[PDB]
Amino acid sequence: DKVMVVAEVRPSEDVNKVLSAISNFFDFEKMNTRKEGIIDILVLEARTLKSLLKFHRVLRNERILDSARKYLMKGIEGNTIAFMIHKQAAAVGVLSFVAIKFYIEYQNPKEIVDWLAPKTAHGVPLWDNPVPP
Amino acid sequence: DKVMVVAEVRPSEDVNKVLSAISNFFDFEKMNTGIIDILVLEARTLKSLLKFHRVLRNERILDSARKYLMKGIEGNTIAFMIHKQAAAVGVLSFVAIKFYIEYQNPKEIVDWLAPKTAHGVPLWDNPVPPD
Repeated sequence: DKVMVVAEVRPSEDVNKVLSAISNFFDFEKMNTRKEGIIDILVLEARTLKSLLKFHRVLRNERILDSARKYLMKGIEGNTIAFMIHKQAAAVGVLSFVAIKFYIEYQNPKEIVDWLAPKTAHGVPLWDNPVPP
Repeated sequence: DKVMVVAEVRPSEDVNKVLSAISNFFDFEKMNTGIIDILVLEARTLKSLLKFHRVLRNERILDSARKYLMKGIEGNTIAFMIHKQAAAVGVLSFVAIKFYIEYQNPKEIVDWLAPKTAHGVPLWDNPVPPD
């Protein structure tokens, strides 16, 4: 029941700018770094979906719930949801789906899509569920 | 007549790492700066490419450089690119880092930087072209 974000850091990149871009939407708890040549790979993890509260908030402040529901629904596979957001956009405080990789381990994935990406009527959320248990 | 290097600096990149990348092969005399920054570095003397000149010989890639440099000639300019990440780690690999050289006799630049070779050895060793 954890979330994991993976992102690369090339030699011209500043590991702290990548982590800071991710912090905009993810309050990670753990971090290990791995390599694939001259490229570092960040694997960030958190145990609770609460770690995605800032993600929940941005989808609303940006008014892109419509778009987020399709990307998230499409990203469901089994008991996991996987999606990607634009890295540079993220670096400037903007969330845009498409890189920063997100992986969510949860039994009822659908409850996650509805929690942060509800259907909308004229931009207004048709419902506002609490963070899934 | 000048040497100019242009490189992008994305929000996730460190301008210092990109400047260091270029520093491995070029010594700028001045620099200028959507959500992406464009770094423009330039020099007025060809001595600014002495590091480049040294690396092609040390790593013994003269043949490869001549090919890329010669084809890079258009009119009185020479245009070519090198790999950003490779350059960030000190490696010179020809293609995001763009080189633009203005000079009235471009082939001289090429023969200075990348002499034709026979059996892996430079057939000539010209001095840096004037200016």
